Amino acid sequence: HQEVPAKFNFASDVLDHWADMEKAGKRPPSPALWWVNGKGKELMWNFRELSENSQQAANVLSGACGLQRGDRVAVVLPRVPEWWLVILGCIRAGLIFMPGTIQMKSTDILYRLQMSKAKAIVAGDEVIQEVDTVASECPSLRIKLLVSEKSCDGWLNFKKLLNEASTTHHCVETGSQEASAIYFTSGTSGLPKMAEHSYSSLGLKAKMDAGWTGLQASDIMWTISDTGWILNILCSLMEPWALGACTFVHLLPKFDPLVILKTLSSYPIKSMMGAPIVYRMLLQQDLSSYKFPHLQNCVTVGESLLPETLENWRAQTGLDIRESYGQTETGLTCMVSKTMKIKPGYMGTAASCYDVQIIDDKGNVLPPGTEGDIGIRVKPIRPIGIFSGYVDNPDKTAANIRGDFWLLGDRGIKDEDGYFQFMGRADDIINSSGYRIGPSEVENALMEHPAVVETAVISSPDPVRGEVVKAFVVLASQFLSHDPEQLTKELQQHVKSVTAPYKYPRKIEFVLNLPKTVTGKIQRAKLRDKEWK
Ligand SMILES: CC(C)Cc1ccc([C@H](C)C(=O)O)cc1
Repeated sequence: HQEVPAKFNFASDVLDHWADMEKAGKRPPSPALWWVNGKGKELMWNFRELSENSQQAANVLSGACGLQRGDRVAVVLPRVPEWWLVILGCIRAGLIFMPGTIQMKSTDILYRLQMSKAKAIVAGDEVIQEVDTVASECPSLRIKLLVSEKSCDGWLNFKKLLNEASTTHHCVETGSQEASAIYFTSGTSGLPKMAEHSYSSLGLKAKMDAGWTGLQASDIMWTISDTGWILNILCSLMEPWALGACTFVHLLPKFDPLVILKTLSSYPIKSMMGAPIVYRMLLQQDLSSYKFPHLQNCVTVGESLLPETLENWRAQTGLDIRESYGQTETGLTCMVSKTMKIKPGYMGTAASCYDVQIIDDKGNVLPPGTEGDIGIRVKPIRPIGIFSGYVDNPDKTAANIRGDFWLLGDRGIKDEDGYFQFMGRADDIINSSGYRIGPSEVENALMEHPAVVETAVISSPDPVRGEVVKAFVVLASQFLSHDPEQLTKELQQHVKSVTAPYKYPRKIEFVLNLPKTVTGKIQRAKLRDKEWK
């Protein structure tokens, strides 16, 4: 059981507080969301406007579209203000939001809509055609909202409908444990499962963690995230808005480091968060021309921060990078908070709620200096912030609980001051550049190509990028004498076309055999260890 209030809602209990402060004069109109596209277009909302505009959103969803409390809404949008508006709208109307990346292809979308039985989808120009290819095969799908300068035949015009909606919406009295969002998350085999989070697991947690990033009421944070990542909800949205701070969003259509750098230099961003890869790319640029004295807090998550990266960032910029850790299922688990001593190679100590420990094969807590499995105590009291379980899959929610602990699937060592040292995934999940990729997803993709009679996909160290997807392939006999550079390029594009590109094998190595079990199952462990020295 849990020690929460009966009811909770981030929109009413947190965001509307900051709005009411402005309305009542107790605070000046303070910036809440500052958006830019990099082509001279910018837009900005104070908290009051954000409230009003997001009520319009909830009216559009529950009014004009008649979506009902508990209905599941897929959201597939680029970095545009409407995403933040749609998410707030869902929270207000009691609608379950299910973000996914705009990189998604049509099969990805079919899987997700069918498994979730989504009643609606909010999408942008990038994925309209892909949705439309498979939409008819999704019986539950009743509402298609498009966010776009163009109108389209079969899709409701979201922007038009928002302008017509009323700026008053009565927030649903949502329960603490009531489903708020479903994030699809990759597994060690098979296809993505549905991680369910409550109104309190996200919102209340985020309110209790408010400030962990060093951010403060009158500052600006720039989280750099794919809108389909849980990072975007916890860091880009809830963290700053729990504090009354401003959140910065750049469209960043092309993930260009020079663009990131100009933006840091040109705008008064005080805190920035982003996956390690971002900092590594920025260090390859000319930091001395593009300076940013205003920047105080740099945080990082979704990958192991290398001591080399940390050290250089210090050298070049005079700032520390503070590492943080977690997963879709647990949210912010560990971190180096602002006032903590930094220890290179360590990701910090337990987040406030959580009692985190290295546990053994039986489920018992281990001493410092001993490698084991990183876990969070969840019995008898599940702490605020833990998710509600995998949807329709109590079995697989259970398979991750050992004794009184939720297992994260990560190995680690804890030091004398309680700092965790990440020691690798215990299973086959791969972590590239902030994305979390299941191998069966990439393997299936390859297997649709006729040159691939057999394949096995693992993680692999790149000395520039970090952890990158590698594919071992077994070529059909009738492909052996091909140019391996071109074949590889071909195979890569094949993946880029059939599922989201972020999971495309950045390395491919051809072989005649693949090690297996004496039962037939492929030995990815054996291939990973050889790869990682
Ligand atoms: C605080 C938050 C960013 C924790 C966190 C860290 C990593 C992940 C990965 C990318 C996943 O998708 O499982 C999710 C959430």
